[PDB]
Amino acid sequence: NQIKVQEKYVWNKRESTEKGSPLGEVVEQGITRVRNATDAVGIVLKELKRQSSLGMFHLLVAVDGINALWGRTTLKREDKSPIAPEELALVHNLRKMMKNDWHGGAIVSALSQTGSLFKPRKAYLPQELLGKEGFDALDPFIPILVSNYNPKEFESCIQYYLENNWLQHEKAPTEEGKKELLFLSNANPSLLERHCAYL
Amino acid sequence: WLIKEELEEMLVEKLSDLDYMQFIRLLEKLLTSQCGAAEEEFVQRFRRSVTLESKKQLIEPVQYDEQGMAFSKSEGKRKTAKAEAIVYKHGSGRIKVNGIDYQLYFPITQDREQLMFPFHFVDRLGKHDVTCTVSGGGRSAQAGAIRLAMAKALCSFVTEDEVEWMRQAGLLTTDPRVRER
Ligand SMILES: Nc1nc2c(ncn2[C@@H]2O[C@H](COP(=O)(O)OP(=O)(O)O)[C@@H](O)[C@H]2O)c(=O)[nH]1
Repeated sequence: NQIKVQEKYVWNKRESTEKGSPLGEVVEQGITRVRNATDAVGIVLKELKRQSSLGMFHLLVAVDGINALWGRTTLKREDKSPIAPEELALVHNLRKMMKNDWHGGAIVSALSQTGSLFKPRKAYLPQELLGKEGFDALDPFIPILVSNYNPKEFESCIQYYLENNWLQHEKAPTEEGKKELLFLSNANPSLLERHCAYL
Repeated sequence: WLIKEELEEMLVEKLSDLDYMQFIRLLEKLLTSQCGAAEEEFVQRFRRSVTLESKKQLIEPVQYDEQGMAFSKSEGKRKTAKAEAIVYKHGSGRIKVNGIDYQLYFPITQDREQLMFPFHFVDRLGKHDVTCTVSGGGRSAQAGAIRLAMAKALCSFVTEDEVEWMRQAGLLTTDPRVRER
């Protein structure tokens, strides 16, 4: 309700959002009539990237699996031909938000090979996932590394699981059980969690 | 005790089974009494030898790399998979399989347990670094070959009792079960 549009948006000859209306209306138009859902997302982006520059608010753009925007799709036309990511309005309107042509906020993103298309299992570095186009689009950017648990983090995670009584095997609390957990997961948080799920 | 045919060969005379029993009974009676050195040698003329199968376990030598770190190398085989492992005396439990961390090279937990078995058995988890190169076969054949190679390399840094225990656990034996025609 505080944020207000700055242009008349025409959903249909009958229905339009007048200048100065609260942003929520646009969102509601996307939630009520799905026909205008995709048009309603872009408008939202167009407002937020603009008004944040004016200084009304700080904006955080948090995109998980950002590597999907400059990759390939598994979507097809009716002629069984491939569709590129830029052909999608939802993906085309989200790339504009990744460009640093606005101020008053920060853009945070996290790569993910899980669910990625046409990538090998062991590819995890920025270029391998992003592609040339993705790296060029994000360049310049600050990369931050996320590693496996160090001994302190691993011990704290197991102490949390023991404090929630989530490790029911009688040997898991013992030190030998902890060494075996450490070896079998190699301190990887996901593998450790999955192995602790059925212990 | 010397077998019947060996007594035949030494005496250069054929003898039945009952008279060989009788001779062995006399020899045992002589053994029971306080036989002297001459009698002990006379008995030893009639007692052959045998051997064991624990000294035939080869313990590889310890080599040194350029940095001065001690290590030991070995080979293992499982089906068509062939593994070549290097175990360092000191380490932090880092295993590199074809230059790749083991939890990445072996997604399946069974293979990671196979790699864990050798160190867990002798309680040296997190005390050694391993660099191994495997080729051929599938995931399970590769894991078994790596386990064999790494156990054969680890035999160099453990006590002879631990080497025998690893042998008796079936860790130092190549599996001969292969696909049949
Ligand atoms: N229904 C409707 N959607 C609009 C209207 N204007 C903009 N949009 C949507 O909001 C988004 C705004 O992004 P935009 O800057 O215009 O990108 P571009 O015009 O395609 O180059 C567009 O992708 C449109 O889908 C409008 O007047 N009516």
